[PDB]
Amino acid sequence: VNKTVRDLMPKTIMHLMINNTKEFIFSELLANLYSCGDQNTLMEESAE
Amino acid sequence: QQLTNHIRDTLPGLRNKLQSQLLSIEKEVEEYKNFRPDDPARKTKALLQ
Repeated sequence: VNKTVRDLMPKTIMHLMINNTKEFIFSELLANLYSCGDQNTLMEESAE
Repeated sequence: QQLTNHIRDTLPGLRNKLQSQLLSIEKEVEEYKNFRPDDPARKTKALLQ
């Protein structure tokens, strides 16, 4: 039993928590940011 | 009535296939339902992607 738990836990997390996050960053993050209103305020440059 | 009562306890299989197809389309048709011939925001984000 111990071997199986040690084996499946890493694999579970990579599938559900890390790879779903990478796919989010590459595929959707751009659309989520653009879809916010007032892109002018969103992209104001620092005074510096 | 005899035919209707013959497909019961079979429908679950049809429901799973119909639900599976809807899941692979629904993620895409959201753009189509609100499609407009004039949408500079839709065009801009499509360009960036």
